[PDB]
Amino acid sequence: KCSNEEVAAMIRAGDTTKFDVEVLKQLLKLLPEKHEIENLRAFTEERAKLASADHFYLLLLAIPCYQLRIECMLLCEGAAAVLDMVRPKAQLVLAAC
Amino acid sequence: NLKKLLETERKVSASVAEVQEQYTERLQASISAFRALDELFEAIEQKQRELADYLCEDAQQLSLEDTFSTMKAFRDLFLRALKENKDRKEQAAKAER
Amino acid sequence: SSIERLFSFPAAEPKEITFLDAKKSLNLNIFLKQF
Amino acid sequence: RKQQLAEEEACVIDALLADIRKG
Amino acid sequence: TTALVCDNGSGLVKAGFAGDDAPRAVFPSIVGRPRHQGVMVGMGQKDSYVGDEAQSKRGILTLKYPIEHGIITNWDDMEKIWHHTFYNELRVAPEEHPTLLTEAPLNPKANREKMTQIMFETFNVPAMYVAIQAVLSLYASGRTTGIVLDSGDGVTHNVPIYEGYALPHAIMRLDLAGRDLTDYLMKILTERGYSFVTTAEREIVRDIKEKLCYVALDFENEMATAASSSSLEKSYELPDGQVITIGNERFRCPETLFQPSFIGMESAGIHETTYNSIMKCDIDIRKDLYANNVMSGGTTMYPGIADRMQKEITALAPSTMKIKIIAPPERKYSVWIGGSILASLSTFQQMWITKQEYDEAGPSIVHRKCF
Amino acid sequence: TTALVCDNGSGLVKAGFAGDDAPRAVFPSIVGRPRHQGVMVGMGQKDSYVGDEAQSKRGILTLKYPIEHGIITNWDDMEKIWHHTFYNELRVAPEEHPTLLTEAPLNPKANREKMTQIMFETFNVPAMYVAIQAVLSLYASGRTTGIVLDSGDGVTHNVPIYEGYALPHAIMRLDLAGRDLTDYLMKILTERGYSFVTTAEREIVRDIKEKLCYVALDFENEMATAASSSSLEKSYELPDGQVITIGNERFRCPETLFQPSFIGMESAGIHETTYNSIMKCDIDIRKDLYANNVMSGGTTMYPGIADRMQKEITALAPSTMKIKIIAPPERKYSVWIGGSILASLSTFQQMWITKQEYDEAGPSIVHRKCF
Amino acid sequence: TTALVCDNGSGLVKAGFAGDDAPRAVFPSIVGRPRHQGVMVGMGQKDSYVGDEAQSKRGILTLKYPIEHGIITNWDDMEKIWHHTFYNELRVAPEEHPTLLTEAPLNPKANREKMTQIMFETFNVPAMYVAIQAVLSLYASGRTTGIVLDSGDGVTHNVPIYEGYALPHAIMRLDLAGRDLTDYLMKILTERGYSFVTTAEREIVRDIKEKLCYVALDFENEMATAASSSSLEKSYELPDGQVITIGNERFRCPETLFQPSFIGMESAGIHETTYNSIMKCDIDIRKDLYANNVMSGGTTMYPGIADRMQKEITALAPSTMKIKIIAPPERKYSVWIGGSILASLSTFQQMWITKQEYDEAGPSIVHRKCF
Ligand SMILES: Nc1ncnc2c1ncn2[C@@H]1O[C@H](COP(=O)(O)OP(=O)(O)O)[C@@H](O)[C@H]1O
Ligand SMILES: Nc1ncnc2c1ncn2[C@@H]1O[C@H](COP(=O)(O)OP(=O)(O)O)[C@@H](O)[C@H]1O
Ligand SMILES: Nc1ncnc2c1ncn2[C@@H]1O[C@H](COP(=O)(O)OP(=O)(O)O)[C@@H](O)[C@H]1O
Ligand SMILES: [Mg+2]
Ligand SMILES: [Mg+2]
Ligand SMILES: [Mg+2]
Repeated sequence: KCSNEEVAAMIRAGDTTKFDVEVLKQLLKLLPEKHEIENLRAFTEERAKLASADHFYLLLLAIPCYQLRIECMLLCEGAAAVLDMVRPKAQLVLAAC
Repeated sequence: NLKKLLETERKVSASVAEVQEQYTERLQASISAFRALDELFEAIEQKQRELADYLCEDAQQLSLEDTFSTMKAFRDLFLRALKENKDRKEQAAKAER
Repeated sequence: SSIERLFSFPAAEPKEITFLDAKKSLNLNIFLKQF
Repeated sequence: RKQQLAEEEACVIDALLADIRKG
Repeated sequence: TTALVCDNGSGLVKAGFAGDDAPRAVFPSIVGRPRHQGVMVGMGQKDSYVGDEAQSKRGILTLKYPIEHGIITNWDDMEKIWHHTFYNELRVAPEEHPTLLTEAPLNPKANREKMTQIMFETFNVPAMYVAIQAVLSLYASGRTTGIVLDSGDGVTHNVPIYEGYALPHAIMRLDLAGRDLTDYLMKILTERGYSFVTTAEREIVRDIKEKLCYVALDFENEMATAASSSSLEKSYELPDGQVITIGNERFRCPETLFQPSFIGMESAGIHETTYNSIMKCDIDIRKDLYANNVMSGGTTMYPGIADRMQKEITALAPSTMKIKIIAPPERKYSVWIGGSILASLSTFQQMWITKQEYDEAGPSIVHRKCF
Repeated sequence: TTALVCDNGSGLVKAGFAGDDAPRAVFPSIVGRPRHQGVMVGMGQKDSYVGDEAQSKRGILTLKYPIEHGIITNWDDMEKIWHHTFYNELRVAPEEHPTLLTEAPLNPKANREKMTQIMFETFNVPAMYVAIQAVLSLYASGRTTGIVLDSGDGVTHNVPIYEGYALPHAIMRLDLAGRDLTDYLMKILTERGYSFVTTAEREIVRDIKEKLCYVALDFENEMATAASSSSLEKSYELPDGQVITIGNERFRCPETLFQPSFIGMESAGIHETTYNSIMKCDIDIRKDLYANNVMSGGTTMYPGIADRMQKEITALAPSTMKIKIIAPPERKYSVWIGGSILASLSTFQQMWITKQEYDEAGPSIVHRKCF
Repeated sequence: TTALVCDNGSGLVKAGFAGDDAPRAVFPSIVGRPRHQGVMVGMGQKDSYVGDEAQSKRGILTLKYPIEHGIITNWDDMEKIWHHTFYNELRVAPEEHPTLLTEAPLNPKANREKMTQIMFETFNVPAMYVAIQAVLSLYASGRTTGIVLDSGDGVTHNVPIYEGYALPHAIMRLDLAGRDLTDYLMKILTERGYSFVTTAEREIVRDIKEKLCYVALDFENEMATAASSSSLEKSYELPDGQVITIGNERFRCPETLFQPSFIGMESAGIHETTYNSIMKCDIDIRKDLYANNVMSGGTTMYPGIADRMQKEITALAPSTMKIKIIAPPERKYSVWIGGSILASLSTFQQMWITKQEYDEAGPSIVHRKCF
């Protein structure tokens, strides 16, 4: 429910308010391929004529090394969820023993 | 999760500094928390071996989940026996009345 | 003593004269019941 | 639908909040 | 040994011996407790009042109903109900008399557990059984096939039976009956100006509902008739001497049975419950269900309900069927009466749950013996 | 054309235009009549006094409240109240201003009939509408879902609304509020030696209740604290110059809201009323209801009531819910303030009851048009 | 042009494109309408909620399922379901996209007539096909031969195929699946005390069934184990904060698939249906139906069902021959997945029902072009 520039700037900022596990999993499943990137850097003409799909990928490729940022953001959220579900259970098992 | 976080830390440490200044503190906190969880699991192994020597089972054959399910069902049987004995004493009291 | 007390094994009308059979009489008694 | 396809290709809140400060 | 039938209704307890026509003790099931400060010492000031004593002294008592929608919530109060109906009303020892008890279908099992445990250890009978009310209403009807709508004070349930065979998948339960009608009458009597808030005034609103209300044949025509002219308005005298007059509330109150959305329930009416319980059965018995609509319970005692019920089913059923509502003039005590024939049946004597079977099998044989 | 909002509460008339923080006329709804022999001639002697004029000269007047528990008894006095709040307090003609009026739920319909007839025939308007106070309170809270406890001077009612959908079966009314607390404070101020019997002294007892009283967090601990040491005792000065000091009566008076048996009434407290109004709703929305409790009215202006109500509901609710109670400092007039919300709404312009619709339909369209 | 797959089952609409792994829009098929009185005005109160909005706002809604046992009863509701799954979920134009719909066998023909007519005249496509779900499940399994047991929310059907050849006389339909399991679980959760009567509470009972229930390997031993000790009992948290704990109802509820007499149905279980479907075929293929028992649908997602049905068929089949259940980990969405391979197949492009053929042949080609 927002422009693509807000999405790209929020991926660059790494703010984790409304980026949960499933949205970043979808984002990883739609990753820009090699021929797609090679076609996008070969574009010389006016930017506004292309679709929003190319606009999102160029705003994403403007960020240096986007894929590591997306993966560690997903892994940090997943590691927080795994810690919050396992650590009281492990303390309960140790207290039970 | 700890293996993925260690691989992620190695990938961020090979990357540019803009990834590093934003993400290395969260990666280090997650790795330290999961390491403390791993010594917590090692403490659970030590209490498991002490419980296997306690209950006189084999250390490789004892299942903690079966033991805790046995304790849960035994506690339910304990409470059911307590309520049935209390109701029997109460009904004997009203029969004497 | 109480365990031995409790948990031991234990030591081991005028006759209704009718000229009808039973089935017709019971079918009529069912039939006259709903009135 | 064909004539639609032919014809194509061709505040309460601040008003009350200003006046609540008058009492 | 003479048997006991004790219909523990949500609003009225009806208890009595076997082989009798009229129930011996019909009295409301309420436990009263005083809420004011007693200043006169002595003269037998009881801490609790049960039955008609709670009714006569209700102006200084908080009255509690121990049964809500067929499920007993407070159990010490219901023990006091059983103690009053055994020792004071019928004046019999429970330990020398078998006692058939009634039940709504689709009841929680722990209710049946606690009733079995209380009737075998507190008031320890030789034998007791937990029956189904609609089967007793079909017993009192005298026929064998039919669908029974039983509507009491808490539970309206529909059970269809063909040739002595109930269909348990077709049994339907609705938690809408006379207490909900009384509370809806409290909500709509505030419109004319009369305020009733306490539980003492619940008996007055229930008495107004019993005396004056009736079921409309057509709802919209009766609303137009009451709105146009005040001929349907009728009067009643309160115990403090005030005279009230009510109009449309004579037929807005029992209309909640046909239209549950008056009291905010998503369910359909009793006629649609009856029609769906008929259509949940097998096909070949359905005609035999249409001519034997048995209606029981005190909620179906308004003097307009049989014609409306026939009209609604005749609208719902196909036109080649003779709809016949079996609404007897003494349908208020038919559950107790069919309990009295069932308790006096010679073949029923082998189906009792005995004391010895309870001691062998715990309080769990009542799931494995009763239905 | 600006609209009018006129909350005609049991205690205080709050009237004004659309879109203000404070109502433009806040004054108690009293009509004063003289009870002594007027020996001086002339000097502007009036047969009646309305509002703060009756408050100023209250020593030589008998004050009458025309509204009692949300139901207007004396109607000529109510017409004098409306004539004073139109022509003197606001100084505007009623023939050129639409007027939104508030109403307690479960009000008798003849009260609505008579206010519609008087507002269309004595103070004849372009339009008028009759609304529910709790809906305006939820408007002033700035949210859509939640349960509202309104508590004025005669009526305390709980209304739960989810996504703009009120549940009419879950609306509860309790006739216990600040007038009953003022009468209870008259009853318990007699213990310390202070007598207040007249209607003029009701204003002094109400001023003592407004200024000094507060809600205790724990009742028995505060009884022990007040009985042990006199740290909780506070002083007040009467207009004749006398000095009074009160101790436990600071927190015995509002406790009747949390314990209605002090003034002898069977129904439960406001937190049990809130909890039972929550559990009468459907099961999915209750988690939204527990975090969106709303209090309005002047009776919830004691500075201990939110923590006590949080403690009581957290005792009542299961432990996995966050009991959040919205208690704004502006909640004394929020019933009026949401009336400023609704009258200024563009979607409300088609729901007013105009003069012409009254002319065909009589004074009966207000039932079918309003709630 | 890419194609659309839309498994429009009784419970969950699963729709997405062709060539994709997972169905993008998975949402339950319900139309929700409000049943209370809305007092708030403005801010967009819709009269009908479809999809996840009906799930989120279910505490004020009556939810209607437009599909019952694979037969669409209410057609305007199904029109709104298709409108929501095209315009709002996938955000696509159906006028430029082919569409493969799923259908249970032994369906009434006028249902297929109305699917063709509404799909070609309201959401008019270039092309559309109606397929059998078991054939798509065999497409997902990646094999040519096998017997497929599909069990959605309304229909459990068995279809055997050998070397591309379905045997139509061996196809069997049973109207028993997860909705009947949900209704039986609503019937049997009343035993433990938990009452669920509304359509919103059906979703909570469905969530209980999805989260906790499992298929027993041996029913009588599991009943004895649950009766002996409370190790099989498990707890669940309701949205109102109450915590339930259930026992034998975890495995009594899915046992209705193997024992249809629990809900009063005369027909045999799914294992006898599978064995009779194999035995109705010709003899030489029967061995190849024993090793390729393909399962699909969300009803076969309990984590005890493959070993149980292997045990039942191994008891039923001759012992000199291997039984092998093909139970993929993604068998919930396998109808959609095999629709995605079939929509992406090059040879399927001649089997579309184009708009020109529909205009020439009326709505009658779907009997002769489809199965
Ligand atoms: N004459 C009457 N007209 C209408 N309703 C009545 C009448 N008499 C009793 N009732 C209602 O019927 C209820 C009694 O029903 P009852 O036969 O005791 O059923 P149950 O045994 O299931 O409670 C009472 O609560 C009362 O409200
Ligand atoms: N600050 C306060 N502390 C305690 N009680 C108050 C306070 N202010 C007002 N009250 C009491 O709350 C009651 C309700 O006020 P209000 O809702 O304005 O009455 P109404 O609108 O019905 O005339 C008043 O009768 C008053 O006695
Ligand atoms: N994980 C699960 N475990 C058990 N039952 C499930 C699970 N997921 C879904 N179900 C049941 O299976 C049904 C889903 O099957 P599906 O073929 O999607 O139905 P439909 O397509 O008719 O909506 C649901 O109605 C649900 O009751
Ligand atoms: Mg009864
Ligand atoms: Mg007020
Ligand atoms: Mg399906």
